[PDB]
Amino acid sequence: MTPSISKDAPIKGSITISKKGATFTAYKLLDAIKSGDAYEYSVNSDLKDFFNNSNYGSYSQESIQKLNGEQVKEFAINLHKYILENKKSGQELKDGQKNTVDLGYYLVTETSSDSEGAAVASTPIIVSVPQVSGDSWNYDVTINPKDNTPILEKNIVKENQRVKTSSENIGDVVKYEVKASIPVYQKNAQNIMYKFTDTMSKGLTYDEKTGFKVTSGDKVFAKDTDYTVDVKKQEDGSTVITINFVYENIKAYAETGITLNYQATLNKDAVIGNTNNIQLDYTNNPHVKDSYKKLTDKVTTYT
Repeated sequence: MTPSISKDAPIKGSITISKKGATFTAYKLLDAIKSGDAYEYSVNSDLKDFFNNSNYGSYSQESIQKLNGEQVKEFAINLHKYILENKKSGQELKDGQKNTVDLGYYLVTETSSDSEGAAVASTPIIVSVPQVSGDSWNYDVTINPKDNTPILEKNIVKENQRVKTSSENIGDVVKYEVKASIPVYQKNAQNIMYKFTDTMSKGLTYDEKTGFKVTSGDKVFAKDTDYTVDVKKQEDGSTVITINFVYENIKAYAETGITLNYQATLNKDAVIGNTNNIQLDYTNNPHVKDSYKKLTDKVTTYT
């Protein structure tokens, strides 16, 4: 079942996607051709050899519009892979404006290295121009990024409360809690970075013996299998703690995120604040080199 094509029907359409700072690229997989009262589809010759190609899932032209939602993701993954591996080029889209394109079936991917805010890259979007809306054909299509947005918080734990400023005496123990999202990426992403860098000011002594307790829900992760801890007391008296994760091992736990529990003790150099800074560096776009974002937070303990 499919709406009729009109006499006033454009030979072109448009794609609009909004995501500040980002750039998406549209790859035309199939040309749409008006044939009688419907659109028929022919393989775009730049990409024709992705089809019936055992190296990429052996999809036939006919396979496409027969696919369900979960098979589409697999299909889109294989096609994105074909595009990257055969150095295919596409049409880069201007953000938040109509981009004139030919009628056809498109894969749209986030190709920019950077974007605004904290979101990681979108997963691929398959889109048809035009598309069926109700009992009509829409030629100016709008699509949404399929991404996610991590949050990060560092708090001081005291009196069974989460606070951002504490008041202690020298030698007292300051208890810290970091809560952070685990971002998710397309199924086939590799070499994901998920790395915390914590900086304590000189008036703070990282309690190495208590160390880090890394959890997600009921799960407790294991030092030197799931994450490493590297401690560098700096010349200026501050401490830089690097907690670096094997993303693959925490991926299953994205629903509940990561929680860091650790401690320090106010030492002689206490300031009459004593700051704990946390930074999370994470992969933005997993299919471009050196594409990372950073979240930060901080708390302060006074004397």
